[PDB]
Amino acid sequence: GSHSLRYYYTAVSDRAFGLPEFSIVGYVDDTQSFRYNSDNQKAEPATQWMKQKEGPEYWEQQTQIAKGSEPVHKHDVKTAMDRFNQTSGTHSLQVMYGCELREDNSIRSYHQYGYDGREFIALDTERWVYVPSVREAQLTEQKWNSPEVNAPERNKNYLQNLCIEGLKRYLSYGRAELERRVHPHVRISDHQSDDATELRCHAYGFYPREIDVKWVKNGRADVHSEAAKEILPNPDGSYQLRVTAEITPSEGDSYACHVEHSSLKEKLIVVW
Amino acid sequence: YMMPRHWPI
Amino acid sequence: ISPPVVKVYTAEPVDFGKTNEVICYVYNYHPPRLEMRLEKNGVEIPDCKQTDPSFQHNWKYYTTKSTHVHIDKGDKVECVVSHNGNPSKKYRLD
Repeated sequence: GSHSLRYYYTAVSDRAFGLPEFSIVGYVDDTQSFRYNSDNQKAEPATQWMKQKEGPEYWEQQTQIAKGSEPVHKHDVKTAMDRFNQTSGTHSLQVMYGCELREDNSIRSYHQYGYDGREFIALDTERWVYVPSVREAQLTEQKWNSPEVNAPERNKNYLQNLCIEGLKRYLSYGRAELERRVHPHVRISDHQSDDATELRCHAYGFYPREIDVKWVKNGRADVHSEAAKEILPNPDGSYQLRVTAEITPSEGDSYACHVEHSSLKEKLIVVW
Repeated sequence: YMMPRHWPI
Repeated sequence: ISPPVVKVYTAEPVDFGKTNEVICYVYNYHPPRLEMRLEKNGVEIPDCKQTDPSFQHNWKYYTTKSTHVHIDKGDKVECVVSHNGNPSKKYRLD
């Protein structure tokens, strides 16, 4: 139904292997789309369908926004530590924002800072003022909310415009590939024996991410057995799920795996 | 497009 | 601190005799410092390839690493993962 553009910033006080001090990825609704990091400071597409769609103009525009947000964030991680009295240690700061387009003309948005795995400070969407989660984000709350800075009215003008303008535009470019239904192969197996039997029900290769797979005995829902919905991703669009069921105490009789996915009608697979 | 910069915290 | 949840698997079902898209997906960890590698009988995998660590609305990072590797019967495939600089932990494919 709805579609979302959204950006994720991660900034750290000391780098490590794999991590640059600062880096960005932006999702367009499920696909990873944009990328930037502080080693070789450049904004890149991250998916074929963003390649060769916007000119050199754009991108250098984007690389400059990113090269500007980088130092103010390395700075903020050192400031945050100070409000908490920390001198040693590695520390992280995380930023999230995004717009959601939906329904008819409905717009929704969010913008939040997180210092370590804890929410620090965040924007109320109808009131349009930043509300801290913590004492230490009171001094931030006041700088930003003040008349002279007025960050609520600035980000409001981005969240209600540029973000959606850019969303609408990127949805266009990835139109052919974002709705694109691809549907599940399914491969039942049943590990081992002894008294009762295991029964794995492997579905794979599908898009979108959402599915439902039960084990049905004749015409009644079977049993839990562990994990629950662990829909795993593949390194394309595709997704994957496996449901297990400890069964036959001894009686037998016609088990079956009921898949229910957005490319279908029903789909039902029999025993062995 | 991504958000301009933001103030230092 | 939030320890990682490691899942290690094949794109398609496992088929001995041929190559396989070996995957391991690590998520729900914080902080983001994370080493990670696939091996086969101890021999590290000559193929590499890793998606970017992002994070969820809970602030907890995830990432994957994939490889095409040939698999016979027997031979263990393993995904070794380390979070902070803590000793590596080994996770077998099935």
